[PDB]
Amino acid sequence: PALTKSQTDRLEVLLNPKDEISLNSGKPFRELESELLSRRKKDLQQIYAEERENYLGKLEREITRFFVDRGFLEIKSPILIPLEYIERMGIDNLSKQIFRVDKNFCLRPMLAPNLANYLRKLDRALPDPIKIFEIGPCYRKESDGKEHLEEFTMLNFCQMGSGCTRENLESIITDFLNHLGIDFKIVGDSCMVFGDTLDVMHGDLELSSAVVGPIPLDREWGIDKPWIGAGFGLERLLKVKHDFKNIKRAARSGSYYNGISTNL
Amino acid sequence: PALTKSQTDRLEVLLNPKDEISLNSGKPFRELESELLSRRKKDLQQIYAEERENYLGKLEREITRFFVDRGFLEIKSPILIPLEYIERMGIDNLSKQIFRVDKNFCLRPMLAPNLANYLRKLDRALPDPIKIFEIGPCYRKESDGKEHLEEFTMLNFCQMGSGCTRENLESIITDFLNHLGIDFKIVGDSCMVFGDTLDVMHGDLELSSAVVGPIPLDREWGIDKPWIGAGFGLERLLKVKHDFKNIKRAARSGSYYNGISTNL
Ligand SMILES: Nc1ncnc2c1ncn2[C@@H]1O[C@H](COP(=O)(O)OP(=O)(O)OP(=O)(O)O)[C@@H](O)[C@H]1O
Ligand SMILES: Nc1ncnc2c1ncn2[C@@H]1O[C@H](COP(=O)(O)OP(=O)(O)OP(=O)(O)O)[C@@H](O)[C@H]1O
Ligand SMILES: N[C@@H](CCCCNC(=O)OC[C@@H]1[C@@H]2CCC#CCC[C@@H]21)C(=O)O
Ligand SMILES: N[C@@H](CCCCNC(=O)OC[C@@H]1[C@@H]2CCC#CCC[C@@H]21)C(=O)O
Ligand SMILES: [K+]
Ligand SMILES: [K+]
Ligand SMILES: [K+]
Ligand SMILES: [K+]
Ligand SMILES: [K+]
Ligand SMILES: [K+]
Ligand SMILES: [Mg+2]
Ligand SMILES: [Mg+2]
Ligand SMILES: [Mg+2]
Ligand SMILES: [Mg+2]
Ligand SMILES: [Mg+2]
Ligand SMILES: [Mg+2]
Repeated sequence: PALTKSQTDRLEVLLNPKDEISLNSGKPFRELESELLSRRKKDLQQIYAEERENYLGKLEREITRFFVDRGFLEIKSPILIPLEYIERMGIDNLSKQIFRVDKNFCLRPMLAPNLANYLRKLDRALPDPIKIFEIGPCYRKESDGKEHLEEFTMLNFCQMGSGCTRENLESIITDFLNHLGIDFKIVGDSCMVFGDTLDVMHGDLELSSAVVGPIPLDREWGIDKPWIGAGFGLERLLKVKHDFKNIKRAARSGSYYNGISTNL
Repeated sequence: PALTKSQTDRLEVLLNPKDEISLNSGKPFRELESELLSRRKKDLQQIYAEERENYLGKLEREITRFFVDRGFLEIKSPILIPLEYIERMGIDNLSKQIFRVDKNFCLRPMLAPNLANYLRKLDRALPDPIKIFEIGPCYRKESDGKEHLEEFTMLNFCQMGSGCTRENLESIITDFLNHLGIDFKIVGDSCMVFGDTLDVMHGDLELSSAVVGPIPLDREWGIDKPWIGAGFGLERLLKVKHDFKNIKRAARSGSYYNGISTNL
């Protein structure tokens, strides 16, 4: 007969983009579920036998090699940060998205404040230009949606000193996304923290916001040179690469492994 | 003359294990500081020119390759977890160490609960034995000490099914630490969560606690087979490898890069 909402939801959990299965063909739920369970067990068995790498971990390692090889220093900075960094970033109290931790701390919603501190400090020791990047967890309270996670993974690369032009920023973005095989376009947008941005779009999906400094916020962080930077969501990159319907397939999760349901 | 406490503290920040500099030789602070600042700038310039990899990131990648190559599946699970996982792990309220997040959540203090869930789920799809591991951030409130961080990085590997003997557990630990070049011994200890442990010691420094199941806690997590597992702190491994005096040299930080002060 007809599938209930609970039944369709279960089949959607077990369905993957490579499948060609109609959920509403009239085939009974029991047979659709059994077929998809067999395909997903086979998929996980193949990963276990032949690959064994996590998609988020593997992508982080691929991105790390790209930027290290192009002269950027790899940064690993705190995830648990002072709440004061939030007001100083100019987040007047979307401040409602912040996860607070025991009074004076929060989970970082972006990598920029820690990277600003590193640019300032490293400019006292390293030759021009200063090039650094970080990949790691960031946290925002979000409405339920197909493109948002409350725990996600950011890449932010940035440069300070010479070479900090719009054309060089766009060239790095182009080489990076060409390396990953992802088509894109650049559109102007704006945001409360940085002002005008160059948004990197794949269709209607925002992969990145990028910024050409200086901006007035620089003084609050001791930044006094030209700079460029861009932030990318790794789970959004994986969603494009693997054609996932929902970004949850790509997230840190106990519910999916490399986009395969773990409820088998 | 004589160095103040503030002056000695500044020189200790700038000193590295490879140096052979006496702080109390009678040389004036100004010359000791200038010498150490020049050495550390040179050190950071060399990293920027020739390596560019972060010690924590590089060690995570080295460990990941070791375990993937030995048949363990790489896991990346949530860092922000339900507070309920804490009581169910048998942490009666050292429960005082937990960082709480907005009422019903906390920062994970260990990887075991998420890995227990993965062992249970994967046993329905994968062949015996189930071998998995994770590396990532964990969080504990700690007293100030030379061997503790409030934000640290755990490795936990584990196995469920056949082969889950004390001798196989000790053999994996031995191959792993032999790969890293770190000498150790095994001593019995106990802990509130798991009961008897095999503690992996380098001198008086605990590198790991390891456990041979089953244990009574298994029922609360749906675990019903023999299992073995071990948890290691990556910053403690780096402290041994690089002979750091304080584990802070090894931590996620804005204050040190690969053990070199960023306050230059
Ligand atoms: N909640 C989230 N989940 C997953 N990825 C995210 C999330 N928030 C931001 N990102 C990713 O981080 C990048 C940089 O963050 P930025 O602050 O520019 O996001 P944003 O402008 O708020 O994005 P959106 O408008 O889609 O909410 C984004 O372009 C996106 O790729
Ligand atoms: N606060 C911390 N900072 C750095 N590493 C830690 C910390 N807590 C635990 N570890 C590392 O994680 C491993 C497994 O955690 P476990 O719960 O066994 O620690 P523990 O027994 O509390 O250690 P300790 O007795 O030194 O506090 C430890 O053997 C150690 O290598
Ligand atoms: N997450 C962002 C992605 C954009 C990247 C911009 N930031 C950097 O690249 O790093 C340091 C520069 C400069 C220092 C003076 C200040 C300040 C804040 C940091 C900024 C978003 O569009 O939301
Ligand atoms: N951090 C630890 C390191 C010891 C590792 C043991 N844990 C695992 O290896 O993983 C899953 C097994 C089994 C499931 C039934 C239960 C439960 C909790 C998880 C446990 C410490 O000694 O503090
Ligand atoms: K499909
Ligand atoms: K998550
Ligand atoms: K996952
Ligand atoms: K020394
Ligand atoms: K830290
Ligand atoms: K560091
Ligand atoms: Mg947003
Ligand atoms: Mg946007
Ligand atoms: Mg944006
Ligand atoms: Mg302890
Ligand atoms: Mg102990
Ligand atoms: Mg222990």
